[PDB]
Amino acid sequence: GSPMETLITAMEQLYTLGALDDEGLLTRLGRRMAEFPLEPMLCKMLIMSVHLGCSEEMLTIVSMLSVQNVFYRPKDKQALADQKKAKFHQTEGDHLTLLAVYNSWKNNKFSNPWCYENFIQARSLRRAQDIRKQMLGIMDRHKLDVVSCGKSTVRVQKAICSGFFRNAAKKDPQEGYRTLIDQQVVYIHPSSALFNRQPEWVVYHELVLTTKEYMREVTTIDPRWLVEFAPAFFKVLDHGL
Amino acid sequence: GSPMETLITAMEQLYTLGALDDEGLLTRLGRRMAEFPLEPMLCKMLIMSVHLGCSEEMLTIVSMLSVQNVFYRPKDKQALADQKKAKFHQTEGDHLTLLAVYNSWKNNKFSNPWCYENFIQARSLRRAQDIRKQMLGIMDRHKLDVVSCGKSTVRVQKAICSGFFRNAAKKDPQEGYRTLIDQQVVYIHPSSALFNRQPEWVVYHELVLTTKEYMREVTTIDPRWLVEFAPAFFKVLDHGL
Ligand SMILES: [Br-]
Ligand SMILES: [Br-]
Ligand SMILES: [Br-]
Ligand SMILES: [Br-]
Ligand SMILES: [Br-]
Ligand SMILES: [Br-]
Repeated sequence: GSPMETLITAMEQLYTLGALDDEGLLTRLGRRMAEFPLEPMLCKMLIMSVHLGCSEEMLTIVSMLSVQNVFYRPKDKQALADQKKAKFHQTEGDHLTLLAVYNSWKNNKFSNPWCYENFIQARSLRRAQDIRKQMLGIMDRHKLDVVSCGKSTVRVQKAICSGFFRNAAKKDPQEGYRTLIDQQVVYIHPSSALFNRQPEWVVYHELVLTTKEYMREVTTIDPRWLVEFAPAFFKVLDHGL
Repeated sequence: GSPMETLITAMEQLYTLGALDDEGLLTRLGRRMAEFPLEPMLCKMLIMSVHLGCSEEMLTIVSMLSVQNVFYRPKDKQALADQKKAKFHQTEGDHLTLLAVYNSWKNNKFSNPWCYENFIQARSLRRAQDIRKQMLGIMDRHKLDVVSCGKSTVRVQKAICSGFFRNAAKKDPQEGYRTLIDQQVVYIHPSSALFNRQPEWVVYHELVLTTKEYMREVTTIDPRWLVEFAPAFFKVLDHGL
């Protein structure tokens, strides 16, 4: 709400992400993050994916998160659109579902008819593709290794967690989820890949208030990853686990 | 042009202003600055005006800088509008001219007819007045002393310099001014109180490119003040004086 306030908040975020050290200087991680034109949590998870051996997947995920409407859901074809979407649904959640969508598009030869059949916006995937190429070019310039996790997608989940631990939520016994940061009651959106399999712990990309305070893009986590990637930030009960 | 880049730049600014120490922690100055909803250079000069004994004037100046069109200049009354404006012109420049305008408005009983006579936008002064009251309320909450410099307006110039040293410019022998920060050729606007008395050294509020790269709101400085208020930032030849 004021230049100084938001600057201080952003500085604190950088420290917790590992971008700044105890003396407030940029770390190697911070320097690398700074080369990308993304918001800091996205930069963090991209760099970490290099260390976690899943930068091939993360480049795609980051690009998919940077575009708007990937799926469309016509009023008269809702069950069909949901059926086609659910085929992409991954058990680990929304980020890996976005990866699945992009990879399928690629494997089906970047086909507009295929996008139409599956209720996917071809224009959004094309923009995602452009962004990915840009991000890959930055990776290559600064010798940041691009590798795939293959079937070991737990490494993708961990990388997301290393960036978005601040957005951790634990399932509430009575209703929805409670955020760890300030105990806000939040919910998994009906469109989420996790809506019918709501796990104990998640991180979310962002919060959006519509019908309820909804989490947008949720990924399943192990609570121990919070301590692994943000050991100063969490207490084995700051915020309890 | 990217979240990380602009954040790093803003952090560097805070350090040079004295808002952050060598370990990147908020100083007493930084903590005080953070209570105001202004851009950091404005916050700096407001806090410093407390130490320099001119916070009465600075509250007014900061409020006047926070509003849009104070003077108006009708096409058919240009010489008259300029004549009425020049009556407010202070030898030290634009910031002290803004102070003179507000104080005269007050001394003439906040009169709309008076504003009309002098080609001043009454609505802009009213908004400036509202902002001043808000800023004064923040000063009072945190026990930041409000005092006047009286006739010793050099203290106002020094306070401006302590905040805006980054925007220092030295007069170029051949044409206009050269900024100290990156040697950009810049000019005093025809509307400035300093246009017909262009001094050796100035600081400016901002740069605006119109007909030329124009400095907007210039105040005369002594180059020694740059060393006084930013001793690590300037060389007695970083940037030469
Ligand atoms: Br690193
Ligand atoms: Br983000
Ligand atoms: Br888009
Ligand atoms: Br102070
Ligand atoms: Br400013
Ligand atoms: Br205004």
